Amino acid sequence: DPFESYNPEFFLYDIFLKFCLKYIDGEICHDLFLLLGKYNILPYDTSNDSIYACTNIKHLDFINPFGVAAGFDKNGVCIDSILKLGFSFIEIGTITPRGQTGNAKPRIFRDVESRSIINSCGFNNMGCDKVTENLILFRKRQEEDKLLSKHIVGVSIGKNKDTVNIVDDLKYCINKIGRYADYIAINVSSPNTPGLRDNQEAGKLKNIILSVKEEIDNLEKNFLWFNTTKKKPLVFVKLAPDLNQEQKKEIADVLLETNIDGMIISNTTTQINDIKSFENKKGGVSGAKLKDISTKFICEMYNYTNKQIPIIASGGIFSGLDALEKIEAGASVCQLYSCLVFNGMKSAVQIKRELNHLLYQRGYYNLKEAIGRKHS
Ligand SMILES: Cc1cc2nc3c(=O)[nH]c(=O)nc-3n(C[C@H](O)[C@H](O)[C@H](O)COP(=O)(O)O)c2cc1C
Ligand SMILES: Cc1cc([C@@H](C)NC(=O)c2[nH]cc(-c3c[nH]c4cc(C(F)(F)F)ccc34)c2C)no1
Ligand SMILES: O=C(O)c1cc(=O)[nH]c(=O)[nH]1
Repeated sequence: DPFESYNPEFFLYDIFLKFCLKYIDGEICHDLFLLLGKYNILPYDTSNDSIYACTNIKHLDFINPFGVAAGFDKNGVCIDSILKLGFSFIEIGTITPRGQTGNAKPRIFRDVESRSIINSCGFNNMGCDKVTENLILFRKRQEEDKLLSKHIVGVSIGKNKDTVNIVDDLKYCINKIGRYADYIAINVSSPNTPGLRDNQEAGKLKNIILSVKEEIDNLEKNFLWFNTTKKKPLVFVKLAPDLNQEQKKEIADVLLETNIDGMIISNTTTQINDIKSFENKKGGVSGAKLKDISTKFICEMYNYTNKQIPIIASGGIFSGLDALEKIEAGASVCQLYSCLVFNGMKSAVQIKRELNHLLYQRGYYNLKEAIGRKHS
């Protein structure tokens, strides 16, 4: 009930959201969300998640299948509040070794009609040292907090605008923040850092993955794991949707050869040009117009990797049916971003309820049974 109690479905957040979406600049709305979360004003989801919808990637045990994608809490300033909206994990970042402002504002625009976003942020963030401090404070609160004990935090790492060789920046971040992360996401897919997506070429990607796995493995050589797993972070790579079939196949071969732990499919696209209000805007597109592109990409990569590399789905997930489509395509877990922007505080409670209903209606015993079922 949205009227009798303060909870994630509280009606006033919907009224306010509809006002913001009509009249207020996107990044300003986001700053207000982060302000509310920073002060823990936001409501909590207090309910037991269904045991039949839990999922895992190796030893990462997600209490439910929905997390928040990178770029939402770039600096890790309200991890707690976002998770307590009902999400099982969050990926903070993308961070870089040194703080940087990113591109000039305005650099984010929304199209409500088509539930789409375009952004040219440019990796704005406070820098690895400060974000590490934020994550350490979270980890210290998490040890005492009944609600946060099993929640997972990943960290997405990238390079500073000026950096020649991306591996130097990735190594700096791993050595600073890696011991507080449940997983590291290697961002080689932003469309807003010129040349970054060239690092998806097989030779370059292979060297990047091995360098990152080596730097993580060297942490124990130099109490250690102050994270949820109590184990060294897993390594994921976040992939761009704008690739041809030859590129996707060579990437899949590298992911198999390097024993990467998972792949995040996918980042924003540069190939959607049928949104009027975006016509002269720069950046990558998120939201409902990305859904089909990224689901097909999941199917392709699940098959190219012989179902051996777990998939984190990202792209146009708004509803329980969208989530089930991703899972049946091959994903083990889903990340939301645009859903939070357009459906607001209730996003996680609503989508979890809708997916539990679908799993019943479709005859699945649990969610794991549905993973990859399109291909069976
Ligand atoms: C404003 C904005 C900033 C983003 N920043 C990052 C980022 O820093 N790192 C990253 O890997 N993805 C970033 N993303 C991409 C999202 O993580 C996600 O992959 C994408 O928005 C597709 O999901 P969606 O359709 O549910 O929005 C950003 C997206 C938006 C809209
Ligand atoms: C980085 C980055 C992202 C962006 C853009 C894409 N993000 C948003 O548009 C955004 N993010 C979160 C909300 C929100 C949901 N529900 C709300 C409720 C309120 C309330 F008014 F009730 F307080 C305010 C905001 C929200 C909105 C509208 N810009 O930069
Ligand atoms: O900072 C950004 O511009 C950004 C990064 C990223 O990975 N994806 C995206 O759409 N934007």
